[PDB]
Order: sequence, then structure tokens, then C-alpha cells
Amino acid sequence: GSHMEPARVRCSHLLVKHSQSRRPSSWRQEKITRTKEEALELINGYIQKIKSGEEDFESLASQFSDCSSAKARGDLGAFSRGQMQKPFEDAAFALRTGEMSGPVFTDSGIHIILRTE
Repeated sequence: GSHMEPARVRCSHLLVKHSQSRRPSSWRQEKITRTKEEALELINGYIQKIKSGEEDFESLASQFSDCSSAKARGDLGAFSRGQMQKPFEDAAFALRTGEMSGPVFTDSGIHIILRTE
């Protein structure tokens, strides 16, 4: 008598892209020439800060996300399943209040998912 995964969850997301993509363009830089390994270093760097509580995810997502989502704070409030990608959904809906998925690798870049609520 339980629901298969939550129906709606709130999770904030950060996106770091890399050269290997169909569009290596950012809002803070023209051509993203950073390779995957460089992106990994960046991602892991934030992942540690998020656990230790060095910098706030909202501030990170609003600055380090190559996507326009940075200006959207990085948070999308409570979202349903049919709003996110398959890998994102699996990770986001598997995070409880305080959990962080980490590096979600997609073709459009690496997404960091943190359960804010």
C-alpha cells in the first residue's frame, strides 16, 4: 500500500556542459572548450562543497550552470515526473530531503540534483 516513487518533488539542478556536445555554448562564455574530465573536476568540486556546506546550491546553480536555468535560480519548485528526463527523474525522485544525487550525465552536460525539499 505505497506509491511507486513520490508523485511530486522539489529539486534544484546545476548544469555544467563540456566541449563534447551538439552545442558548446554558455551564457557566461561563448565556446565551452572544457572537456568531460574538466567538467568532472568542477562537478566533484561543488559536490564536496554541497555536503560540507561551504557554498549554497542556489548561488552555485545561478552562476555555474551554463544553461539559462542559472537565471532561473536553478530551482523549479515542486515538479512532476513528466517534466524531467528519464535519468533526471530516476535520480530526483530518489532523493529525500537532504540527499544529493551528484553527477547526472546527459548529452547536454552534467546535471547536479539536490533535494531542497
